[PDB]
Amino acid sequence: RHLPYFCRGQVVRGFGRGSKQLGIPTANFPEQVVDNLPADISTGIYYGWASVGSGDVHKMVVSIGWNPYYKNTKKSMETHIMHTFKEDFYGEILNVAIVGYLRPEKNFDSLESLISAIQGDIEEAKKRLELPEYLKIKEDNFFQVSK
Ligand SMILES: Nc1ncnc2c1ncn2[C@@H]1O[C@H](COP(=O)(O)OP(=O)(O)O)[C@@H](O)[C@H]1O
Ligand SMILES: [Mg+2]
Repeated sequence: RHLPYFCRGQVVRGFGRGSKQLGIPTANFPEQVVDNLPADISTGIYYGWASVGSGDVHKMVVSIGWNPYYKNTKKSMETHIMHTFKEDFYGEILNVAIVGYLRPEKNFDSLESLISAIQGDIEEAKKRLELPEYLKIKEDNFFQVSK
């Protein structure tokens, strides 16, 4: 309904143990960004395009979830980019275009099932983003402003 959704924000650290531990780093935005998401934004896994600062546009998956820790029902958002970066990019601006929904949130009974699920989400996202209707979003002026 509110896709494609375009947003930008400073990349900020999270809490607990980072998903770098799984080889699947997930970048966070400040609360301000997540708070401006429409409500028709469901929790779950989405896919789209991302660039960092003035960099090239790459495929990405975004997880939108509920935040346990803030008062009121606040959400969380974290983006894994399907690109190998040589350096972290904290403080840089992440530009995202969320283009499609993959699945609702699910409960997993082990890290093995979780990690397999995440990997499968990434492979599915890669395939779907080849569809001409989504492939074109890579070229949106949204991403050209940041270069
Ligand atoms: N492919 C990538 N996708 C997302 N973040 C990446 C990627 N490569 C490097 N990073 C870096 O990894 C950080 C996220 O790591 P992570 O372990 O999830 O910690 P945290 O969530 O606390 O920031 C990002 O802020 C960014 O600096
Ligand atoms: Mg993370």
